[PDB]
Amino acid sequence: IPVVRLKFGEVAEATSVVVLPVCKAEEGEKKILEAPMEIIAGGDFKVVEAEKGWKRWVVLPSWNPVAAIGKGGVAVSFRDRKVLPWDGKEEPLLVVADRVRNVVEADDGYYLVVAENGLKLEKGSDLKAREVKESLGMVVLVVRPPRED
Amino acid sequence: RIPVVRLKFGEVAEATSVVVLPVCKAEEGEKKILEAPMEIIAGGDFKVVEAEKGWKRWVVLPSWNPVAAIGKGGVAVSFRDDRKVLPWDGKEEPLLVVADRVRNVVEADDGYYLVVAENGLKLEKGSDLKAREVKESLGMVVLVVRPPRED
Repeated sequence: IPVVRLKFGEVAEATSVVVLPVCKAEEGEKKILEAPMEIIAGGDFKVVEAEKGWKRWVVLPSWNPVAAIGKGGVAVSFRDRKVLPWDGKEEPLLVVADRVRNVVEADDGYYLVVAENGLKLEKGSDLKAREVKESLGMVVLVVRPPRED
Repeated sequence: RIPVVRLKFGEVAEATSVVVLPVCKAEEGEKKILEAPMEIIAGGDFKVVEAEKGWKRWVVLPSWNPVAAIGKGGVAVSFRDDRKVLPWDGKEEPLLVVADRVRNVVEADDGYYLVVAENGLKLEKGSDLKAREVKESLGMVVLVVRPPRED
């Protein structure tokens, strides 16, 4: 379950890049259910065509787990909420999920579900004990902000 | 003056910086171009595009100088392949024209601009548009993208 840093052009096995619709985690499950499901690149310039309009979009490198999704991919934004105001703030995060694989099946796996306010990730095994069989989608990759020195 | 670039196969996957633009098919006329989102500047740590109205058709280009410079108002307009008179010479290439909708007011004499055509849309020269007293256009042409060929 890869936690990678945003850098472009260094997945030297990739011919393309990947375009995803984005949701705010704070905005809840409706938006995630509504984001376009099919994003189809075609033509000489790989013009991408969703089947439905959407306002938020993101480009990511064709990382192995990102490119495997195809149908149902979405990117979800998480922001931070520290007790001590002088503590180093935890980086914002971009969680890539697979809505087609919404079915809880891997005990190791991690799934996106509704939180008291917003969304949260939860381990497969924890969801089974909680009697949940349907999540909003399998977490396939996490993106941390670009970094250097 | 106007940069005309050929995209190489694999060039956007090899780029270290990238821009997303909303696409309009030229044949679909000006209603579509006016509808395209304007606020397409990529923000946050992840360069998430957060537009003002939803849009289904997008394209990723390497962040070339003139494309990055546009900011708000950028759009890429597809022109499909026209049939040549002699069919065995193949189709004439598809084309992406990248326009600056913020700079629609006709100002450059050697600049080029997107105006309404009978068949869809045309590029017209700034000097020419000034002579006909056309003050506004659909957008200043900033860049032309030729598709990747074999040879």
